[PDB]
Amino acid sequence: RHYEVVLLVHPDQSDQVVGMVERYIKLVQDNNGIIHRLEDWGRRQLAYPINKIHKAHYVLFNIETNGETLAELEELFRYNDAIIRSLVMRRDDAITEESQLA
Amino acid sequence: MLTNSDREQIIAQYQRGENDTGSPEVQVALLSARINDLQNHFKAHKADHHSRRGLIRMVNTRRKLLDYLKGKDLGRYTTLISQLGL
Amino acid sequence: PIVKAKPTSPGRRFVEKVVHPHLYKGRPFAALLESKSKTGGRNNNGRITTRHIGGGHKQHYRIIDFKRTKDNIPATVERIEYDPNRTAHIALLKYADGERRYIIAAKKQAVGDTVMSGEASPIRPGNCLPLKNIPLGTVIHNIELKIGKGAQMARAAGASVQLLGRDGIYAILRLRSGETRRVHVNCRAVIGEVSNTENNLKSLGKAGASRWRGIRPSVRGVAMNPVDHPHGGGEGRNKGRHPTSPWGQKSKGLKTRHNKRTDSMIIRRAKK
Amino acid sequence: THIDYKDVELLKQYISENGKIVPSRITGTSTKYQRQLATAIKQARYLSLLPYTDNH
RNA sequence: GAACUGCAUCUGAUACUGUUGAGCUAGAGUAUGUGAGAGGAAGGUAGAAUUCCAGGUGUAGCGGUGAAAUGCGUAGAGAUCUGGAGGAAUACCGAUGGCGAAGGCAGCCUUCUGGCAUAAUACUGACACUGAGGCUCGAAAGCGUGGGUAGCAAACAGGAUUAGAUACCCUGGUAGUCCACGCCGUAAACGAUGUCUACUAGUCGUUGGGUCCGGACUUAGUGACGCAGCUAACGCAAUAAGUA
RNA sequence: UUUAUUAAAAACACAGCACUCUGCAAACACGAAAGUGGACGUAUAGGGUGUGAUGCCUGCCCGGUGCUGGAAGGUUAAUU
Repeated sequence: RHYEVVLLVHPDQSDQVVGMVERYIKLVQDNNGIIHRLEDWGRRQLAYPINKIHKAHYVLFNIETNGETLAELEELFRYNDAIIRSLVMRRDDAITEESQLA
Repeated sequence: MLTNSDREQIIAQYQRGENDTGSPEVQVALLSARINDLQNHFKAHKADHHSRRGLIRMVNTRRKLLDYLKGKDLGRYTTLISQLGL
Repeated sequence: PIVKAKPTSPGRRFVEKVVHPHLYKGRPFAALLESKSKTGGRNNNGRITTRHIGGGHKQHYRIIDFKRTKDNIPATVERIEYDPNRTAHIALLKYADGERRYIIAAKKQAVGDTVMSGEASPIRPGNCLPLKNIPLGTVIHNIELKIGKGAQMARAAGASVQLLGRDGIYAILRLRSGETRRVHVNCRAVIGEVSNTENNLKSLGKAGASRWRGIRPSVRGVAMNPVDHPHGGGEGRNKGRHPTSPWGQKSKGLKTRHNKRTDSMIIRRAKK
Repeated sequence: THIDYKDVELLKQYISENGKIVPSRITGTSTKYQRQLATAIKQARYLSLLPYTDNH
């Protein structure tokens, strides 16, 4: 099952976003997972202030994995405390082309 | 739910002729597999009345098919319920 | 869960027992056991200082590891036992080195799973962590108050505490009493709700069942003579006075809290 | 043709200056693509690529 | 004499009903590909707004009404700004739009799951329709146990109005509304129209598919009109209340 | 269960129910204090009070006296 997940990380904690991402890439790829797309949208001006901040670091990555690894990733996003928001979506296909936002 | 692979496994096991997938035996075997698979879902969501309606419908259809076989070929009905454990 | 007794006897008509088929049917681990004799609610002066205490079944003390300082050594839950000393269940822990201990069993804790203690421990029921390594909003129990002293709060059956936030070196907790309190962030807590959540759903059924637990009968103050109780006296049934204890202390709203040293550790209370 | 919640530039002209979704009777869009528009706009609002309202 | 519409037993007929053997595909089902949807169940989460709490500014009103008054407010309200707690509902989209057997079902995401629509091929070969008793589900209110409790609010309290006012209006306000698991089994539960099948002028919308060349056609819904027919009349009229 | 020795009961207790207190060196009790019980317990716990299985339930009154919250004002000790 393909999953398109967008992460919203704190602008202060943007220096560790690369390790943040590669941790999840390693977790997915270990369990026979495929990273069909990965992009970092960068710092973006939020339309509304989240948690009293006005900019945030956006990272999108479409992957393919199983339910158990999805639950592992969901728990990691929840307890990371640097990811201030997340959106996990189920996609029918695998999306590889660069998104219009990047 | 059942997948295409195990649905084709059931069809191939209860084939009456070549690629028939429409005899009472194959229909009843598919219904039995689907009902036994949905028992797991209903052990988890027992308040699901809308899905349970469809489950009841496939039970009724399986019963009608078994009655039709009993009237059509008695030995065939007995053998089929013997494999399927009904 | 709860099972009702059939009304075969008038003393059975209202028995609702808590039944746990998953509790150990055998005997407790004998090394973690101590002799423990009843007081009858009498102190070293021999005087009754706590009323309505007497009799009951003989019971051993199980030595509970409330401190949980075997950090970074995984333990497996060998069994879940009934404890006569408390309402909660107790999990027998078997550490990697073979040492066995008793802990308070969390509600979502079963036989076979591994518990951990320390700072780098997963957020799973049964693990013991300092309050600073516990994310806000999780249900915790067995809260320390002094650093290193052991769990004191939220230990009864069904106990849970909400970790609301942090305001420096203090963690903000909401207790089942409805009190918001601060506890030093270096104190520990255990993840999860305490087992035996249907403790208060049980019904003793008869007077003898209360006697089996070491509770002696309780005589109302208005049933006495004035030489015994402030409520004693009267021709027929009468109260006549504001309610008080047998020592003249009001029992209908009068607050009895003296501690001026701990006053600054309490944020607020709830009003319902 | 097709529509996604990352098409923020496309979603800007189907949302009013106060942040409300513009109705189909005004934009002229079909019911199916209006439904996809609405769900994409709500997802973008959650991701904070669009505002819910103009006074946060 | 006729009749006694009857019964019984033989004989003949085989169109229809029954019982049977074989065959068939058009009713009904199956497999495979696409599609739409507030269908159901379990979790998580977001943003507005209310209330409460704690503070900064600030000062004499606020609130409410047809007027008022009760009420709140100089112990500093309301207004304004900043933090915190919590509960419930999901503006816009939104639509004689959609889905569901009905009751019903709207933020967003994941998981589990039902039905439906659609093109073609293959398959079974009447497996169908209806259905007394029965069983299941079944709005809201209500009941039990355990939680929750922001707003709204039966009861209840006060203020008005009034001849009176157990009301309508105002200010508060508890059960309830929310959750879990169970009971209840009722509604103008309505289309006041049982279900299923076939046939019978037409015109214009809309939803989900499909096929052709922005239209054309064809399907399954969902609307507005309107013949014949029907109706006591109103009206219904391929989603019949027409013809069976 | 109870008035040993004129009262065994409708009295007391009782499971059950409610109110209230108590964040742990708990409240509460013994004690002059040390030390104890509560409890090697921890708000699903412990104390006090009332009521007394269960069924259906439990209306109005906060004037008085208590209890709880508040502090604008008046009064107010030693002291100085």
